[PDB]
Amino acid sequence: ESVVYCDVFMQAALKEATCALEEGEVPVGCVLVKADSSTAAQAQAGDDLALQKLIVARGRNATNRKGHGLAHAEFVAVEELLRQADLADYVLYVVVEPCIMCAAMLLYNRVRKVYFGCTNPRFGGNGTVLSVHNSYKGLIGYESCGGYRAEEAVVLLQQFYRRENTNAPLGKRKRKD
Amino acid sequence: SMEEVVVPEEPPKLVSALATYVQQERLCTMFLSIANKLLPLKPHACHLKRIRRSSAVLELLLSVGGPVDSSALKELESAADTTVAVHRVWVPDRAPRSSAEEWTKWCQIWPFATPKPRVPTQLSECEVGSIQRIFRTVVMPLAKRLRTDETLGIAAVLVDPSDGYRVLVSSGEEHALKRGNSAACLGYVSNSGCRKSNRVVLDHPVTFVLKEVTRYLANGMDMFVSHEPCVMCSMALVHSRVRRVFYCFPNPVHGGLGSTVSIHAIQELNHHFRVFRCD
RNA sequence: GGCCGCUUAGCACAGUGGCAGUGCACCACUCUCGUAAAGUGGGGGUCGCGAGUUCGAUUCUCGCAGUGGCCUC
Ligand SMILES: [Zn+2]
Ligand SMILES: [Zn+2]
Repeated sequence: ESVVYCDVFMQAALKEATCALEEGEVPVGCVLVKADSSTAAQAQAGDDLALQKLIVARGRNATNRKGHGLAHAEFVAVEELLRQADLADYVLYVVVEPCIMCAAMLLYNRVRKVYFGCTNPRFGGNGTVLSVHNSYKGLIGYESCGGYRAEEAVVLLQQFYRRENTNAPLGKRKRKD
Repeated sequence: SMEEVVVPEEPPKLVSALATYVQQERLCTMFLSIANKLLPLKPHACHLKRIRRSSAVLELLLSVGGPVDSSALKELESAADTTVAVHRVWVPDRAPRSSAEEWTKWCQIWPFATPKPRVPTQLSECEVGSIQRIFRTVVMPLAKRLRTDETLGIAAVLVDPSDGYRVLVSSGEEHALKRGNSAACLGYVSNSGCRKSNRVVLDHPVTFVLKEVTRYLANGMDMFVSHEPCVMCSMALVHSRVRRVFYCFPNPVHGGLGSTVSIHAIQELNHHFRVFRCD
């Protein structure tokens, strides 16, 4: 066996950003699927109920309501995975490339592989700056592929600032037309 | 003893260039426009100033990073109505942006078009004493009581400078990292990949603190932090803004302020912040 | 009283006989982890002030107005 991208998992990941977009949180969604479930046999879209029930943990960018400015999607679902119960060998599929924070946390937990659809230059852990295989020990590392469904991953994120903020200082907020 | 942490850089070198001598001012005033029209400065060669006076007398530089153009020099001679002699000079190939002392260090040969770099404030005399008091009061005593052999020994504190450097929140015993676990120990202690991880660690003693002040994001506070934050706590300090970071004993195995990569200096990131060592 | 320095846009500070500048900013604009950030461009000035010198003075020359350091009372 091995791990390959499965379409329905990324569909769930991207449809897990629209719900957070309606809430008004930044549209970044992560889906932790079972380690031995990303196998080619599950590549097809068949058995949608079974495929979306094999999903182990899902998270969104819960920073707006929480108040913790340091809690992206990756840091939430792992908590959910911890709450439902380990060395996080489960594969993680996210819509935007993990930030340096998430790329460090996943390194510390020995993640088997972390796929992402879009690359965010301002805060990118596997893009501009590379924590994919940076740590040198003595054998601690993970991998990450280029991008899948990037167009949706950027449309949802652009639809965020087109609508304005709410909590903001009257002087510091932007009254864009 | 505060040692400011700055991105290392190499001293500039010199590449050949061609100059000349100018006697009268009006000819040079016309020559400025003539050279601007004929030989505009290259983008890599725009970091210099054409105006120059000889040490002994005015001598003017003409061509940067290479020989003069034949037609351009002939037109310059025609404008001067006299022959133009060329003496070789040298011009810098590396542009400094952080040190005023380094900026002046090569000013003897030639000035820089980019002005004196904005010198960061060199703290103050009393704030050093405040830092010493906080070290002898809070962070260092925790690193004393936090570690028996079992807990790691890292403590971080969110100090507020406006109120006389008072501790807003301090990480305690129930926040630190176990030695046996290897998930938390990759960043701070060496060879943590040898042992398996019993648990999953999501928060280090620098992220527990930053999530207890929400009661914007810690913008404008300060963080005394004993051992130097890892790469995760670097984004803790960069998404949740922080004015200054004071690490005492650096982490060679992995660290976002020291060994691995100086996160605070990364250009694409929004919030650039300063880091001071304090041993 | 004396002596030394200093005055430049809303602000903070360069700079020099011939173009009047640079950081913060009243503001505007562009984007992929709120766009409450960061990059980017525009406008903003009696260079105490007067007299003199110079084809030409913020600069040079003198005086005067102001502040600051030391000294004298
Ligand atoms: Zn992240
Ligand atoms: Zn850390």
